[PDB]
Amino acid sequence: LASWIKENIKKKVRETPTDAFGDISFKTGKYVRVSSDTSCENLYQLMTEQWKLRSPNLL
Repeated sequence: LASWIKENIKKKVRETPTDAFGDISFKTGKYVRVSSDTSCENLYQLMTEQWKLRSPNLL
């Protein structure tokens, strides 16, 4: 699961792979370290796959 995140997401001036973060609590909340240079549809696939949210009605 999160190995896909560690593959796709990247640490970034040398594009290295990321750290593949998880969830927190201090209920709960999730968190992912991405870089500023990530692809758009890659970001959509990550968001709607791993987090897996429904279609929102308004932003």
